[PDB]
Amino acid sequence: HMVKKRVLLWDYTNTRDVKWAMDKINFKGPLHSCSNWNTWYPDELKHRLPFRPMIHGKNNLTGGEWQNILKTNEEVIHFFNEPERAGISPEEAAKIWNDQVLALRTSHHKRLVSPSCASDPAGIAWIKKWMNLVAKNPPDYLGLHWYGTKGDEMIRYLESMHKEHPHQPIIVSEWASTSRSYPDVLGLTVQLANWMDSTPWVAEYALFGCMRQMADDFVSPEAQLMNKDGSFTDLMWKYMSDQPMHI
Ligand SMILES: OC[C@H]1O[C@@H](O[C@@H]2[C@@H](O)[C@H](O)O[C@H](CO)[C@H]2O)[C@H](O)[C@@H](O)[C@@H]1O
Repeated sequence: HMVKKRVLLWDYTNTRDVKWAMDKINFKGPLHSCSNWNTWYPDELKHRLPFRPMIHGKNNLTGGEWQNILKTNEEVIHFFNEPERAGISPEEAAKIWNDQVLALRTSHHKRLVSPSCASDPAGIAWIKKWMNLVAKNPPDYLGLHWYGTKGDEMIRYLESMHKEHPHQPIIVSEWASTSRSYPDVLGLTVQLANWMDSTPWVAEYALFGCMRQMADDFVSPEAQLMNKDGSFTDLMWKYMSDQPMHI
């Protein structure tokens, strides 16, 4: 039986410059869903994967951005992206969650992923307090990011967050090796892909790096899933073609 819980992170820069790249995807592999950090739909997907709209920040709560969220036929919707690094307090996000985001479950019967905070103390403390404030109306999924070089350390973090918040499944909305050594990137990617596949309470995980330009200095050139011409790397090929993954 083919395990399929691998999210295709499709950065909006792909939609802008290299639409045609989406047709070079392998859809007969472990690829399961798609997301693009936005409310709007990447048309080049042509509904070949379930799409998860995201309410990225306070700028996607009004106008056309909110209409995109209200009118979607897609089943699962993400809340804020790393709100702790954008001046959104747990008090704030909780009061938005109750007043407008809740309606998407109670009325439109959508499943809601929590805000995906970073795996640093500030992020862990932010989700801890938010989940507590909205405990009477909890999210359907716990959203996590993880970045580092030690695969054994990502596992303990997921095991640690599953222990702290045991009442729903986990989605890893972003993750990658930050290692500048490719064998250590390939090594980590392959380890956790195979590990998360056979962990029942991990619903889906989303490998970062599918975009032409480097997102920032923090992430690794060796962990890129798309070359500068829009073609796919070997890491991307294996990510979307191989289950189990292999080095
Ligand atoms: O096996 C999982 C771990 O893989 C590590 O990379 C390996 C290198 O340390 C080793 O020297 O070479 C092999 C390939 O021959 C690599 O797979 C990662 O550094 C770890 O993050 C990971 O847990």
